[PDB]
Amino acid sequence: DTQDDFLKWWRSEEAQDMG
Amino acid sequence: MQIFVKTLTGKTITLEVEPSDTIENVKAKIQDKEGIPPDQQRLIFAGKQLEDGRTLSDYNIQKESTLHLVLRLRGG
Repeated sequence: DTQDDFLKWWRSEEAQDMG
Repeated sequence: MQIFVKTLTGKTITLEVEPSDTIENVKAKIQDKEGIPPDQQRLIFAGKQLEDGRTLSDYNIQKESTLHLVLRLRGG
């Protein structure tokens, strides 16, 4: 049940602006 | 075979795609249905990176399957 676990990291990882 | 492509933001759309049809054919329809280039959005399923040259049955993609999508920010 870690399908969204690793995906959650990609969410913010893609949403970059200032860092 | 009508699956549901869910994006990171939370967008699950019903998109029909044959099992034999490669990912390109899917991103293809998804591209003409949403407007996202095949090389602009990355899809994932079962912890596997859906390559442009890969089938669905390989990732055990059934009907109404939740396919993870990754819209690549920054366009042109």
